[PDB]
Amino acid sequence: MFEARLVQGSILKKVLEALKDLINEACWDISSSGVNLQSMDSSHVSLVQLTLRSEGFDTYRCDRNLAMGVNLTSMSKILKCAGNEDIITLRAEDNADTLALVFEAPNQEKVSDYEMKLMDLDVEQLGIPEQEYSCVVKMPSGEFARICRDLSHIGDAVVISCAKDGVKFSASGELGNGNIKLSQTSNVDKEEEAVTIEMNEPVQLTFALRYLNFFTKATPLSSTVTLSMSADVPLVVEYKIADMGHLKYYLAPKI
Amino acid sequence: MFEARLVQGSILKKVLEALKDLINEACWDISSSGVNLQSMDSSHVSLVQLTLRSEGFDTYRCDRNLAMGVNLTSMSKILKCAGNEDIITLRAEDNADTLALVFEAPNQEKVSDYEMKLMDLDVEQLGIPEQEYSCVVKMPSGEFARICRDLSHIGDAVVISCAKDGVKFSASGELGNGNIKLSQTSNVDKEEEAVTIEMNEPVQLTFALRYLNFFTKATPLSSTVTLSMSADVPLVVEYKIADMGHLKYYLAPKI
Amino acid sequence: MFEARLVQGSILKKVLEALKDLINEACWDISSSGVNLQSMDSSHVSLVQLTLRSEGFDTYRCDRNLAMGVNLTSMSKILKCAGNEDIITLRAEDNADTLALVFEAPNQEKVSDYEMKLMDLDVEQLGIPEQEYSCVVKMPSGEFARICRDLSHIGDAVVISCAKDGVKFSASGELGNGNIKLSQTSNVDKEEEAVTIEMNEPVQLTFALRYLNFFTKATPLSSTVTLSMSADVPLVVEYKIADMGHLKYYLAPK
Amino acid sequence: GIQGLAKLIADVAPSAIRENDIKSYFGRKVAIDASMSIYQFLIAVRQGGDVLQNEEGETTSHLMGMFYRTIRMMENGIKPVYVFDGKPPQLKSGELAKRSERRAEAEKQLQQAQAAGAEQEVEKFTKRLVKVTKQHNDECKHLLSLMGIPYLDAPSEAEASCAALVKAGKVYAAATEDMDCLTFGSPVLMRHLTASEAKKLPIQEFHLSRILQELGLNQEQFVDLCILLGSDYCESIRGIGPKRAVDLIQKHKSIEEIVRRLDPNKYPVPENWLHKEAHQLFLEPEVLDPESVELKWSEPNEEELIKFMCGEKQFSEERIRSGVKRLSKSRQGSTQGRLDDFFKVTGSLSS
DNA sequence: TTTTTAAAAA
DNA sequence: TTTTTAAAAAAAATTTAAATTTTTA
DNA sequence: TAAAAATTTAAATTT
Repeated sequence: MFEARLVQGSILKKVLEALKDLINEACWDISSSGVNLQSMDSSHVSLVQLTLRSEGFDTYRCDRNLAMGVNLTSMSKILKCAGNEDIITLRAEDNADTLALVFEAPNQEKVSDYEMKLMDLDVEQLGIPEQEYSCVVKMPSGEFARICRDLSHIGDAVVISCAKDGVKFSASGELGNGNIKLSQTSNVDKEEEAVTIEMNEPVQLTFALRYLNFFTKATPLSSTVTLSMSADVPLVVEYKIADMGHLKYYLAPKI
Repeated sequence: MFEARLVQGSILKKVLEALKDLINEACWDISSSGVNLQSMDSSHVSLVQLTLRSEGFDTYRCDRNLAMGVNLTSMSKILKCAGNEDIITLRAEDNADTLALVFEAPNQEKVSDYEMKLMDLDVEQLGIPEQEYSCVVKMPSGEFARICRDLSHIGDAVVISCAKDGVKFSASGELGNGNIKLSQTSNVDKEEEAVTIEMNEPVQLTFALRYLNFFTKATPLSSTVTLSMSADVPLVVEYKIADMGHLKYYLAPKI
Repeated sequence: MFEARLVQGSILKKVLEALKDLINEACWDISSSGVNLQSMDSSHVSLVQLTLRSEGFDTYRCDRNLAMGVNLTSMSKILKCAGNEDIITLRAEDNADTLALVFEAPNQEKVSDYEMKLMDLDVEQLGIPEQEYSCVVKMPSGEFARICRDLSHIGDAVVISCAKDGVKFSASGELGNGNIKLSQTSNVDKEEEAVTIEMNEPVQLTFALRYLNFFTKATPLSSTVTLSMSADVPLVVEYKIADMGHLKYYLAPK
Repeated sequence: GIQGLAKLIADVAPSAIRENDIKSYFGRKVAIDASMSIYQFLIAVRQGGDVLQNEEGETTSHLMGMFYRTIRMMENGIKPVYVFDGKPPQLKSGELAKRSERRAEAEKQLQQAQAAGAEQEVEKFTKRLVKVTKQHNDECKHLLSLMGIPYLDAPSEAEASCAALVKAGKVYAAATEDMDCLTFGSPVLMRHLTASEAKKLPIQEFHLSRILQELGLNQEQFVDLCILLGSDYCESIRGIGPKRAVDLIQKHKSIEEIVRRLDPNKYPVPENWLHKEAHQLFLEPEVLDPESVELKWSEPNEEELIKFMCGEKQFSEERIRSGVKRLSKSRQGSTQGRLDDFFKVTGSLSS
């Protein structure tokens, strides 16, 4: 018996557009204290850690810690059935085979019920410990889309260098030799253009690019990407959703 | 010598873009007091009934009841060679096998002369009259295009429930149960937004969705859709063009 | 040590997005007073003549007359990484066959260095200027892209007639028979949207249209086309880049 | 092969079939049923009836097929090993004789297709006249030897050695079209190796661990289940198919409860129906020890591979050159580590 | 080696 | 009527050249 | 609002 009503509806559309092309079999860990999606790629390369808390939902009411598992292509089509201003009311029953989505119109002429059926689905949960990351950089998200897309044009691997002066995204391949230095802002105090390069140690890690393109498909969710990593841990591509939580992405480095 | 100077050439551009992916070989039954088309080119009943009256044209001069066969995707390409603010002139000499299309740009710079190579083809129309349409809904074309475009993602069957409170575009299939309901809004000062329903008895008719998607791809002719149906009479998708006529589509229900 | 500080890097981006599909391998004849490219196409029926002079770059430096073989699809996919307002600074090495391109932002936050793997290919000059061009048509490039895109739907061969009151584009085929008489509009006080023409002899000749569609992809470079043609001499499709140089396009008529 | 096992798994367990992408893995070492690929490029690759021959009058279609498939899957990051068929056992020789009689019937109808002049019947009946030979085995082994991509010669059929390769953990998957590796004990089985088009046949995995978890059965219970489905060693019970076997294994144990429960008049047991070593070789097959041999994805030899693949087999230089430069591009090192090395699994969720 | 599927069959 | 057996249907992959969606403003 | 641009499909060849 689960019912979550959102006073802005485009954020779940952005979450499903972020989570369509990456993973398809995801199980929604819905508790009384929030909505969680701890899920992982089918080839065990990338992890998705969505957290939507109770403070941003207009009417959040879930009694038991019920877990549902949808097809995220199907739920992405259902979230493509809603417009950008539709009031989205989630709706479910106890052990229900169907997930009901009520896309209420903001001007109240289109109340579109959507009974999307579930499936029997299990996803293993990998517990991320709370750890201090060395290269914690907070940097603009459309800029990250530009970096990931324009280096996925070049090759298949990005060798990120973190230092005191700035972060350095370097990609190599047969096409050429990309090397993008992204320095620290010293003049702009706006949060949507600030590129903070605060360190604990300099690191040098090599990640993939199709998975980083799938990661940076979460561009309209947030302006800032708290890109947190260290020398051995997979990086945290965190998109701070406005007063609901964070869509955290995890990708293991190549060795 | 048939003559039709149309100053709002985007109307004919949108008619040919609507009928490009639906009808391939259509007869242009040109009358002395209007331009008519009655054809179908599908395995399902996909009758397209177009009216282009002579009152809304800038200059009409036809002295014969000629009807020419047109490979309609080629005329759709030639009408796609026109502009959105372009004056479109139709000529047809009696002894020639050409439908002469002349485009006059409004800055009087680009003057075109396209000749559409006609071919001899005869099809038999069926002639659906206005046979007491019990349930008619007047509603925005963007709303109907949105409803059909996102209900085609679920399945193929749309059942259309209607009552005094609103029209219900329920659809179910391989993915879920999508139930888009609407509300009659006579209090909206915007007349193109104001959903008005005239209902005698409630109806519930299963319809196809790819043919109805081809039907609702006639969107930017008119802001409103005069969608009307009866209990066993096929569906009418009417686009009342502004002082030009109507583009009526015919969809047989799936019993 | 070649170095070319170019402020409006969208000019070079629109060059390499105008030459990616027509040209697959090209040579950049970098002189000390500009850069040239007189390469052939893949089917060896057209010729792309490109010239960016050194008076449009911010700073420019050369030491030799170095020529490098550049895969233009590769450099087009590298020039897609720059923005529409990002500056572009080319860099070349004598010992190493790399074309380094750094893309600084308008602010000082993002520097995008980009090296290249240069191919090795022969160089030759087939310009042949002063061909006694009979008529010019100085029409807008969006209008010419509209002409090529609309006439491409009918057939693959276009004939172009020239007269004193205007220029006539017409083709044929099974799909129809089009004829666009683009008129004299020099009366417009905007010279940039005006069509100006001069005439010495009436011409009518059959050009190709697929390679004309390949030519007209330089419509974001300049918003005028200085097309000049003759009886049997191949035409130009000249794109006069603003205070930088010019890009021509030759096609021998069929 | 097992008749109707994949349809039974798609009916029962949708959570064990994972339709993944071709490019999704990028470093998951798989094991190929090689002779299945030899036949899959011998039937399918033809000039409308004419197989890809040479100047010496010997075929080359399976070599170009493995070339194009292996470059298209290493370009997506998959590192294969091609485990070849060896000696089929004596218990398999009945269905081998049935396939031989099917080939004899197809060669009989090929003469009527040649005499009738039907241009499409002759193509469909030279489809069934295929033969993996020792010449074909040595030719495919020589091509994979000049690939630098390893091949493991099995002492039995290749499905059991692929299952032993996955069970030892030397590879991570058994990329094999038929479902014999699920009853030979491989936890991971991906099918439909079509690296060209994603929408045509996507890569579907077969988690045997998920099959043995949702059913609750163990390994030998699944072996006896595949016996009552019917395999290429032992015939099935007459009157018992896919829907009966899930009921007859799922609340049950083995063969002995069937032969003490099922009466021999409604569902009669076949005569000379051997299961005593059919169960035993399914649990314990004659395979290679995977800890002995080492998988070596070495650098390819260039110029003699170009001259053997082109001048002896009538091929263009630029296609084979593009294939070997794509392999040298695809083999750069930089092994992609998975997330299970870094984050520990703290359970799962139910639905 | 695979899937359907339309007749039969308990 | 679900099902089991039976007699059929079938096993790719690359470039080349339209077609159908997504984004850009 | 449209067209580049990424994407998908079908057809002849891959010998």
